[PDB]
Amino acid sequence: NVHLAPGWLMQLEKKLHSLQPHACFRLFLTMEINPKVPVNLLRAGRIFVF
Amino acid sequence: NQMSTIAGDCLLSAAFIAYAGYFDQQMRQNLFTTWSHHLQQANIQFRTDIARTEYLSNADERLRWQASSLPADDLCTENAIMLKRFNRYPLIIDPSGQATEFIMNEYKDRKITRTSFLDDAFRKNLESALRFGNPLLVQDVESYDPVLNPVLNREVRRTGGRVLITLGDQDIDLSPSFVIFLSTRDPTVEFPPDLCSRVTFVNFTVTRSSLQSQCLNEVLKAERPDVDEKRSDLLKLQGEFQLRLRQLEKSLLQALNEVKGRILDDDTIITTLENLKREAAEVTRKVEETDIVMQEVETVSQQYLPLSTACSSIYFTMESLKQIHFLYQYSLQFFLDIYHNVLYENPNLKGVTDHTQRLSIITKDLFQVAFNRVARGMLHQDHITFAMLLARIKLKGTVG
Amino acid sequence: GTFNRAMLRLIPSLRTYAEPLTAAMVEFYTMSQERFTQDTQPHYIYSPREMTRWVRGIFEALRPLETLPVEGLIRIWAHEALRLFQDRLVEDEERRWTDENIDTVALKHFPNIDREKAMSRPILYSNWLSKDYIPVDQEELRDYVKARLKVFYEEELDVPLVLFNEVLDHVLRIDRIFRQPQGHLLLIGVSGAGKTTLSRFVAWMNGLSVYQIKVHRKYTGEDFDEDLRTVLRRSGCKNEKIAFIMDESNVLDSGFLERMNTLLANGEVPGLFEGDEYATLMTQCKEGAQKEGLMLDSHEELYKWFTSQVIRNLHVVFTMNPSSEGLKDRAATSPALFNRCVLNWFGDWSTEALYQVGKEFTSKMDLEKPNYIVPDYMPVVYDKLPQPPSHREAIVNSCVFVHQTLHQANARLAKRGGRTMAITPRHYLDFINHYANLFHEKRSELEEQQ
Amino acid sequence: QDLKGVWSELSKVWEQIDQMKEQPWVSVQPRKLRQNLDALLNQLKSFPARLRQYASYEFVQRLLKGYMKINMLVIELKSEALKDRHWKQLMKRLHVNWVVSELTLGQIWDVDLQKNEAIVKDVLLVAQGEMALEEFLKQIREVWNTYELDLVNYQNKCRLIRGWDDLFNKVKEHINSVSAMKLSPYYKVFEEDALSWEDKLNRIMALFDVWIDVQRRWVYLEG
Ligand SMILES: Nc1ncnc2c1ncn2[C@@H]1O[C@H](COP(=O)(O)OP(=O)(O)O)[C@@H](O)[C@H]1O
Repeated sequence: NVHLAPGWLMQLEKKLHSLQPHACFRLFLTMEINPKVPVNLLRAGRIFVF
Repeated sequence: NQMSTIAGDCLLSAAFIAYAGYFDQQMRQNLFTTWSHHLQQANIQFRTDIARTEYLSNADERLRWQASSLPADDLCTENAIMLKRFNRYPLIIDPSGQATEFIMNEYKDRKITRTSFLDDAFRKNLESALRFGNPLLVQDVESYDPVLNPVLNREVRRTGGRVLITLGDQDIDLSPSFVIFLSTRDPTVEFPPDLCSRVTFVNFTVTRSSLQSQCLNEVLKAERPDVDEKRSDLLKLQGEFQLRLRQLEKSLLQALNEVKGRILDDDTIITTLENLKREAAEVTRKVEETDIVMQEVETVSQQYLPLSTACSSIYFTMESLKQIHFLYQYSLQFFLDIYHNVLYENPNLKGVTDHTQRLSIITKDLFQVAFNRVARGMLHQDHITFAMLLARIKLKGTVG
Repeated sequence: GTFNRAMLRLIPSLRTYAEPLTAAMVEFYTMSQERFTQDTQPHYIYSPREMTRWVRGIFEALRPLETLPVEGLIRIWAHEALRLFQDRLVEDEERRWTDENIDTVALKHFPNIDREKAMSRPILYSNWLSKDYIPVDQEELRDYVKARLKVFYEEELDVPLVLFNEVLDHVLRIDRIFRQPQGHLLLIGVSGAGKTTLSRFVAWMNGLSVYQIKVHRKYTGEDFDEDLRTVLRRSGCKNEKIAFIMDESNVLDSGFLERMNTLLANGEVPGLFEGDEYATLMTQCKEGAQKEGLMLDSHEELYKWFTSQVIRNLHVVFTMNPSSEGLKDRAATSPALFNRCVLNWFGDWSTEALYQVGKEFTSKMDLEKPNYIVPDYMPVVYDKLPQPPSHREAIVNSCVFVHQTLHQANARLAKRGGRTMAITPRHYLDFINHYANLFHEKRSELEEQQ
Repeated sequence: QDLKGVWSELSKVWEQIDQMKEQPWVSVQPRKLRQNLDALLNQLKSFPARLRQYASYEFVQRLLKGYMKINMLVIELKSEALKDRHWKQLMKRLHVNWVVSELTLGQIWDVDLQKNEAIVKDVLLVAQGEMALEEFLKQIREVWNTYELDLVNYQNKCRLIRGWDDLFNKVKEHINSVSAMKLSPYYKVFEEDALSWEDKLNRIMALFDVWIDVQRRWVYLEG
């Protein structure tokens, strides 16, 4: 339900960009299609429409 | 002979550095051709094959830039060159965001800090940077704060033993190590003429011609390594190979002076003179075999031109998909990952050695992979639309 | 006609010329009004106000001069006509039309005069080379302004300035506006053309101190009021002339313009000095009046004296970029900018200006080439280029062509609708500096290799 | 005969140059030096063409030319930003015995500033950076030795502290400024004073962070 937190989504994207995960880290953002989602977050993720 | 042409070469290079920063790659090339045509028509001597990226920078700096996460593209190398030889503080327009990371990595040894005009603490960060010396990268120049006008104008007054710069109402000092890079993540934006005059724009946006050239270079590197090596040897033919020859001459001079009459005692220096002779003969052979290699790499590039055009068309279709639905925001990095999967890690390409057949397989798999990656993140009603767009792209690409 | 018959009484030799003079003035005013309207440009307004200034300018020129020939009177008439009508013009075609029509009207209404002596191309007047407002040769003016530029560099601020004919004329225009009560000046031109530097230089000549506010984010109207209070105090109470210089950066805020408009119009702004500020203003104003030689005790009379001093001592200089659409906005939010401020337009850096700037800046560079052979046809972009040109001239011509190529490329991109970035003379100076640095560096590298 | 005449003519110029070079460096005014050098060049340009052909005349003319060229270097060296440590560094780099009371234009002019210009420019950039940091430190000292707590009466019970936002903003600004100065390349000289002022500012911040809470709770509980 990450769409419930629009600004926190942008903050999460900012944290993700300046970071070096482990070779198997995988962040999943289950979400509902909504215009509230940041454009940068959409650009920085592998979208899966369900 | 080089003395006979240095004036025109420097004229063209300085014009390219000063102007031609904001323009895309095609407009930069058009302007450079216009200036070269004028200089030729005015009987001003200039080198006919001036490569800007290797006349304004050398191999050590380019290797450092690549190590600092600068994409290996002609446009990006030219932009990095303009970011090095700048008289006015540059303004970086990078929607992708790679150039900010490039600057961060390049000046990390100088303790560069990142700030934005939107942040209210921008004034204090700028004051500290100016007063102490660490470089500053200011972001979001669309909201440019006019306190930076004296900084951009270099209005420094030296009273007593202080080099002051009146930042707003204050009179803070200036440190010699200070340097500021404005930045923008928005390509489409209008700037005031004063701001345009006080900064040198460094445009990092990817256009149709830019992406076509980048993809052509990548396919040439991946599928025709010999052609890519011959193309790079043409570029290394000016500057780099000559510098290697001068380094060999310096080594010979150092070794020759070292012998205390051992020029005949050991009879081993002749190995060094023959090695230098062979290397110089290699350089001369490559220099004389320049037109042939030019035409050869031109034909080989023409082989993959439809593939590069298809790549550019596919990426800009992906970009324009944002109008269909708000979820359809795809990045240049996304398309480049698709292209990496198409070129390398391709199961269909295994066991295939014919170059034309490999090109056909790559061209087919490009569309296949593009659809498989995009349509997964699309509503089922848009699958047919995207397939139709890709079909139109393929129909444009095919011959016959 | 009555104003002229009054003004020509200073020189008894010309009394029969009052009617031809007023006929020519009215005729040229009518043709200028018809040809240039508000449709083409926002500031192309012409009114009897222009003709009154014309009469006042001719009267001021004639006031100290003991006697003039008819050709000298026509020269003064033409110079004031230019300074009133040609100065505001934007397009070189309009400037050429006005310049031609001035000679046409002068010759039509004044026969039996020498055209060469009455009107010449470098028609310039200045009081720097003599006690009076007599015409000065442009070479002598160039030498004088070069010397004063050297002095201004040693003193005040060091702002290098190439002295071509356009800048030489703009200096005279700014001086003419400055030596005038309530002589607020409005300079419109592209950034980097030297609007602020020229105003500072002329203000340094005339003894005017220069006050520029440092606009920024969070620069509140209260801060603007404080700056206005300081400049008004210095100008009125202390009888210190101030050349207030405001760019379009700090004109952007709407709250600033109202106060600036009121100050331009009335010489004073109401509500700026109130309470303790008004008490202190009166305290210092009484001392200033006593120092000047006036004994005023009533607060209203003291404030009237303060307003008169601000009128006679403050010269606001406005500079903005040549944005006609943005210039329309300034007219709506500030009619003083168009009624009191004398608009000046020198946005374009001509090809001659570019050539001179390139030639002076590319003088340390070793561009001489004895074996350089001039082509049969050369793409001459600077029409006054000496021929057969040398390598220096060819290089500077190529630099001028590079700047013009940038202009053409930006024009084409604007035609296609794409985003276009302004090409300012700051770009040209940057290009020349890059050329100098890169030429020196590469020559050093090649000499070291040799 | 011509050599004797040119020597006699050049004797006045050489005596003037010696008078210049004997000036104490403290009293040397570089602008007046520039004006007098221009006057000397003008005087030399009036020499007869028969004397101008000799090599000594050209040598003296080129000497005056380079003498004018390094006048900018004299402007920069005369700046008060230069300290005893920087003068000692110049000693070490130029291998000279310049005594502080015995600095003279003759010494700085015997040393070839036309050849060690890179070294002098480096030391002057260092001096500018150090002066910027030291003047920041002086500004901090002045601000925090002038600052006073704004006390206002509270219901005639006591004088409570006001301007909490301004005081905390100043403390945060100075703490961040010191932290950013630790990143400066000229930080190592002022490391001790920077540490002392960081300690002072941190103590102030902790003290007033506790104080604002104490005052707020006491006001509420009194009410
Ligand atoms: N004709 C010129 N010769 C030399 N420098 C010039 C000339 N015109 C402009 N400049 C340069 O312009 C800069 C000052 O710009 P400024 O006059 O403040 O701009 P603006 O006209 O936009 O207010 C200086 O670097 C100055 O050398």
